[PDB]
Amino acid sequence: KSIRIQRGPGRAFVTIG
Repeated sequence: KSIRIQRGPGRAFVTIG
């Protein structure tokens, strides 16, 4: 389980695993 979520203007969310 390894997620990749970013926050802030022009930021997208991602998830891996």
